[PDB]
Amino acid sequence: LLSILRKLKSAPDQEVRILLLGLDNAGKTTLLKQLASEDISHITPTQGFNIKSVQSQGFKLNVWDIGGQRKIRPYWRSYFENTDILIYVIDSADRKRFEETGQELTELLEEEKLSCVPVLIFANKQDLLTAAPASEIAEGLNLHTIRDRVWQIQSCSALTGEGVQDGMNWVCKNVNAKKKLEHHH
Amino acid sequence: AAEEEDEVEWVVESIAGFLRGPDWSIPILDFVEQKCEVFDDEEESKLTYTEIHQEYKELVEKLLESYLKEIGINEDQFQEACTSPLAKTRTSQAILQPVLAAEDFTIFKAMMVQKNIEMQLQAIRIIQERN
Ligand SMILES: Nc1nc2c(ncn2[C@@H]2O[C@H](COP(=O)(O)OP(=O)(O)NP(=O)(O)O)[C@@H](O)[C@H]2O)c(=O)[nH]1
Ligand SMILES: [Mg+2]
Repeated sequence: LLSILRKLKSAPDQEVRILLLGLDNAGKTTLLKQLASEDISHITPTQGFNIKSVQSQGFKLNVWDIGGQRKIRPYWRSYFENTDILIYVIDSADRKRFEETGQELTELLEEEKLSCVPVLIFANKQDLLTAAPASEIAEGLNLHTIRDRVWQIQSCSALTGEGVQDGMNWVCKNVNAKKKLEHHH
Repeated sequence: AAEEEDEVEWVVESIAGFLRGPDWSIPILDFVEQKCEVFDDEEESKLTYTEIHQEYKELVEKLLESYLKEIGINEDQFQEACTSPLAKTRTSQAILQPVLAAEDFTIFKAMMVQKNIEMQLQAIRIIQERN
């Protein structure tokens, strides 16, 4: 059986699978590359997905950055299984798409294959003078109503890097949150 | 317990033998050759890679299941063998590669990208020679 095979890994307990989701243009690939200390200046729309592994605070974070275009979103569920942490990225300055992203987030958090998964919401592009505050986005999403999981909202700018690590610090304290909750269940 | 761990050691060596042999290795190689064509040596992955990884997972589960059943090794024994440090030291990185590739997509992708590089090169050498 396939799940037994993880026992043949070098250090399988140090490995964290992170799913990075959000609308097209939200700044996901830009965030991913910042995390991996890579150049962010030649980034184009993602037609499939990227993976980058980042060593941080005693863990190997395997980060799956899936393309956000609408035509790609039906494939999102191909990536739900064996997710340890969900990071959801919002363009804080694209108010016209708040409803669209609110609806994607709501659907993700009702998804059976993401049950018990901790969610970090990155309120991105805070460098922009047009950016709504995280407090506003939290309210607008009704994040306080989130049940059956831990969650966090973090103001950030993938472009400048500001606020990014603070979000990742929360992620690292919650590497076992999903399996601790599903053991409770 | 000591005798019980010797039996685990047998199970580890049996698994190692299987992973070295043609019953495992040849269906894996056929799959890799037949499906590697769309794997480009590029950072960004295509959505189809995932669909193909899923078939790979199915093949691996099928091969392992047949093995475990023809030989008569139950799942619990299989798990305690894969959990034993003997599993790492009695197998090699090369033998483990297509096994790890079942759970580790990054390993699967590098394996397919490498086979496509090789087969494209061979296709190029042939074109080179026919003139
Ligand atoms: N000002 C500003 N621009 C940003 C920030 N993060 C990303 N961007 C810009 O927003 C655009 C989209 O970025 P990108 O990372 O490609 O978004 P994406 O979520 O990966 N898109 P897709 O899902 O289609 O692949 C790029 O021009 C990028 O430079 C940020 O924090 N501030
Ligand atoms: Mg992208």
